[PDB]
Amino acid sequence: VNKTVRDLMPKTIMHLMINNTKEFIFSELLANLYSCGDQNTLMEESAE
Amino acid sequence: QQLTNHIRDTLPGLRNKLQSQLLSIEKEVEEYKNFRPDDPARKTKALLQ
Repeated sequence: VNKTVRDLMPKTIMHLMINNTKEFIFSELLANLYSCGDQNTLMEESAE
Repeated sequence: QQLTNHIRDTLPGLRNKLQSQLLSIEKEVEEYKNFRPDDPARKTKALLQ
């Protein structure tokens, strides 16, 4: 039993928590940011 | 009535296939339902992607 738990836990997390996050960053993050209103305020440059 | 009562306890299989197809389309048709011939925001984000 111990071997199986040690084996499946890493694999579970990579599938559900890390790879779903990478796919989010590459595929959707751009659309989520653009879809916010007032892109002018969103992209104001620092005074510096 | 005899035919209707013959497909019961079979429908679950049809429901799973119909639900599976809807899941692979629904993620895409959201753009189509609100499609407009004039949408500079839709065009801009499509360009960036």
